[PDB]
Amino acid sequence: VRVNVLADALKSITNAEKQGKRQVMIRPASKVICEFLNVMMKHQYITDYTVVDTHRSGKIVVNLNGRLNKCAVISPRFNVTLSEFDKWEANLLPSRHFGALVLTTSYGILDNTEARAKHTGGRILGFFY
Amino acid sequence: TSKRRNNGRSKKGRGHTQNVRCSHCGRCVPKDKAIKRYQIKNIVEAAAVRDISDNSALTKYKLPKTYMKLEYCVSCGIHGRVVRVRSRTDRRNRL
Amino acid sequence: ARGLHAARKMLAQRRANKWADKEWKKGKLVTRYKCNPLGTASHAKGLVQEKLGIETKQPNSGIRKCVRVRLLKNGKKITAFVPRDGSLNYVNENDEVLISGFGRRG
Amino acid sequence: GRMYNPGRGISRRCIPYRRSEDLYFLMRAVSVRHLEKNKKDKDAKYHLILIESKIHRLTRYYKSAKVLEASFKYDA
RNA sequence: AAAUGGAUUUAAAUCUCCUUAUUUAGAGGAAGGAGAAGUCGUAACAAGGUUUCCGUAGGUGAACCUGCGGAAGGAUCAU
RNA sequence: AUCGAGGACUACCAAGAUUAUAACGGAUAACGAGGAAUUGGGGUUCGACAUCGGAGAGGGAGCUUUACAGAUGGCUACCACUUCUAAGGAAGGCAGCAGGCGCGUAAAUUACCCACUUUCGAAUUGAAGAGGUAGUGACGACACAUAUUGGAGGGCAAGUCUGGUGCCAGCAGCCGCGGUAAUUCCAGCUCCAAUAGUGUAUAUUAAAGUUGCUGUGAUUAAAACGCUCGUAGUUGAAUUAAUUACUUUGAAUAAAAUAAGGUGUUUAAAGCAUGAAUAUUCAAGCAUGGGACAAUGCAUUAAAAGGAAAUUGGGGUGACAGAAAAUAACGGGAGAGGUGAAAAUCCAUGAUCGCUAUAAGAUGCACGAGAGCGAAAGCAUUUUCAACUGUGUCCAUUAAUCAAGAACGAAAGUUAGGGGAUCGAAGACGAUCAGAUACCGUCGUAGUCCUAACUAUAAACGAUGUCAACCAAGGAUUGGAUGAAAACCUUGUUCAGAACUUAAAGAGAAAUCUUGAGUUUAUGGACUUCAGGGGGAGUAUGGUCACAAGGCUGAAACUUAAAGGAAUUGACGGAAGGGCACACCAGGAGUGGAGCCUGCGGCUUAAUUUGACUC
RNA sequence: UUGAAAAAAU
RNA sequence: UGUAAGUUAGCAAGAAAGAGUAGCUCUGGUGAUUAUCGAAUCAGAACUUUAAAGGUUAGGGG
Ligand SMILES: NC[C@@H]1O[C@H](O[C@H]2[C@@H](O)[C@H](O[C@@H]3[C@@H](O)[C@H](N)C[C@H](N)[C@H]3O[C@H]3O[C@H](CO)[C@@H](O)[C@H](O)[C@H]3N)O[C@@H]2CO)[C@H](N)[C@@H](O)[C@@H]1O
Repeated sequence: VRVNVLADALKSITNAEKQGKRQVMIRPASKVICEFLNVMMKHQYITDYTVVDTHRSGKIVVNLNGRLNKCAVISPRFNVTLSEFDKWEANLLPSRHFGALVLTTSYGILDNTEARAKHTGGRILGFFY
Repeated sequence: TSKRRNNGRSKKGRGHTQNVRCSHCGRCVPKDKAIKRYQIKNIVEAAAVRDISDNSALTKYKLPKTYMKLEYCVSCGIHGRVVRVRSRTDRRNRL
Repeated sequence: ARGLHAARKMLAQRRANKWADKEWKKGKLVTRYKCNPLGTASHAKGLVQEKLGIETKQPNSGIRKCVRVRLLKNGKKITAFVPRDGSLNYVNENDEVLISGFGRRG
Repeated sequence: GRMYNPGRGISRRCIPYRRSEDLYFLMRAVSVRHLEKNKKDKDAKYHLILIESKIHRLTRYYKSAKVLEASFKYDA
């Protein structure tokens, strides 16, 4: 069954950009799914999205412009200590200036670029090139 | 690996089909794996069809035809020249 | 078995799946101390009993001079390869001969 | 998809976009236990096992909802 | 307060039943492996000259043969 | 009772404690920690031995002194040892420092002194095989005079040097080199790597993405349970403007050591001669800022999650047909079965053949399909359950996968009845063959069929586990719903199902796959099982189930450089298709038969010289 | 219709 | 209280092996009728002795 709603959402976006689609639909829209797209919009990997109200966790339409390379979820969210960031950057990211991790912290959803500044850790949701 | 995509037979959604007996050697072969040919032949061959009409007690008698369905297996289906070995890219022909 | 709380299945799987290698398993079975004539020893001292010559395998030809040596710690019989050319003469009957493995491990 | 048969139907009711027993109906198990007259009906014996587990699945859940007292037990 | 008698405690040592590890058992019996040119056959790889193989049962110096069902990894994707 | 809490022990009372989150038991060549070897991150192996804690003084057992001993360089008894003896007796515990025997591949002097550090004492002094110096010391570490080891075919640096040996000696960790011209052997000359170093054998680590959380594979190389149900376990849709986990900080946290801050032991290995704040603490624990994600149970929905309340269904159970053979009567008088050819066999008691009747056994053609149903096995004559679709119906997370456990599970096989027509393991004849104990022909017990009870294996195959999201183009099919065309036929939209064609795209080692074998070095959706070179071998032993055959679980000793997968070329086929040749058909001449010329083999000889041996 | 075999290594 | 190999799964089995048993004085359990009445049976506790089936009957075992 649907174990991780975020996992099925991200693979839909990754597959859509590999086919050159202009906008894709994700039927469920949790809080983290919308929050994850907000992290990818500050980096300008997507232009904008929308949240159709269907009374059953309505769909999301993501507007993308050939910029997202690989957005993926991470299997059960590992506890990322602040000192452990360097372990994951060197593996999950292509280069020290390109990739962007996504983490969940008590102060809200944050990316690796800003969560280091906020001086906090927590679980990890995924990444995107 | 797989010389054929459908493994020679022609069954997809069923796990068993009743056996039939080959018409030449009498070898138990499945219904779909068998080679089915339908033969229509007049009992009187063309070399003798006009011989009957010269001396026939009837007036407008039309000679009937024999209706037999022959099923062969691969062992004597190929040996009987019913089917032959085809090219690798010519195997997919199904007409 | 990727789940965060499933750290017992993964560990138990590796404990089960580690026994199938031919190399490390030799390091946990009690056979080195039992069936290996050398045991865990580098060298084995023995006594000469018989002089024997083993012919080579199919592609090659010739007779390889060898000696059947009986150990002093286990008493087992092992065939030993006399090292050099014409060196079978140097060895004698009932003398201390050192036996130490071969190139291939064990 | 269905719990037991590998069929995947999606027929549903669609409650419109505006705002302006099940345990009892499964005790099918009684109707099958037809079994006495046809003891060799091995296909009905298998299908009865599926229905028996279906009831033993709502029992385990209804108890945690306190709908049924924890002394509930299904016997024919 | 010394020898010594007796009754308890902790009990060494030993005899009889009760499991783990190491050994003697002859040639003994039944297996397996290795070693250029040793016998008998043609079983397999071409349609290998009876298509091959799987499960099961029987037979037979030997591969193996035959019965029931299955498979194409068949020699047919086909009338 | 003990200094002290307590089943520590005693008397009474109740039956309670652990257990799949691995209880109880078994092995270690197991003293634990600080740490050591090696690491890109992650990890693997070792740790008796510097320091801390634990235990022991040949083996337990019992006690003395004392503040602390179950003390053993204290005592006693027993078991096993050793020493002197006047033959009556006596003491001893080197797992303390040296040293002796044995054990082994394996390990130093039967030296001197309390000077450095420290401890004990009747206390400034006396004692210490603790401690220090000296001695052996190629385990190792640092600076450094000017000499060996192994090799010179590839991995790997180096000889297209000369003598011998002639698949024999031999070298070779691996591939191999040697059967009279050795780049590899035994030797003579030369230089290649390292240098107080260098070969050898064993073990640890990296390579090994060959143990895989980071990080593997499961169609064909090894490997998806035959399928389904199911407990433990793991994983569980969205939504809200009291603990625990998570996360940020601190406190305390043995030294040695890890990386070092400083410091010219001449550098360095060293050493700490200001003592780096030195950071260390994985696992746990204490206090604290935050609650996004999370686990625990006392109020929103209505998930292309699930479950419950007009059709389709060779889905499961129970209660018409003539073929082959037999029997009966009738016609006919000589063959009939069978094979490439025959024979054994049946027939003058009338066979084979033809019409008509009778009874049981079995079967279910044509319709019959890359069509349908079923979890799998499977399901084919007519006259209880599963699924799809329709649905402004109900519940609200009831969900997915699943060790243990259980149901169903082709054919053969077992047991007892009924039946026993056709075919037919064993078997008997007849052929073929060198033999044939087989293929071919004839006969025939078990079986093939039904019932009841077992067995639980198959190429149980799509060699492809189950659930879930995305996924290019096209024809066609089965069952529904909705429109037009007025149950069937043509067409549009849409849901479910078995499949198919193309791909210049994606994957793969390739064949191939596309309703994945795609979304994977740009590696993580959730779960279960299996595999680690080939043999030994699914064998032995052990356990368990079965009336039995057998099934499920199931190694090692030893042996070996390959075994195996997909495609290319060639060759081969008692495989096919297309052509050709005095190859053959229709023939002529012949050779082979006779005498003789000549060549060859053989015999002979002093020599009867030798090359050639199917075209 | 019948039709079996070709000593080990270079 | 405990009881092996083997096995036709029924048996082997009273397998083998070990503990208790006396006398006297007591206590409790097992019922009928509404406190009385009746039965031999089992268990437990003190105290004593010449330490208890053995006068008779009465398996040797592997
Ligand atoms: N390896 C065990 C088994 O050996 C079986 O067969 C074994 C023997 O029967 C077989 O023997 C072969 C023989 O078949 C062949 N026709 C003649 C050959 N000379 C024999 O060879 C055998 O024996 C000779 C005797 O000197 C040895 O020199 C030679 O090394 C050895 N292989 O060789 C095998 C090993 O000795 C089967 N191959 C198989 O079941 C299995 O491999």
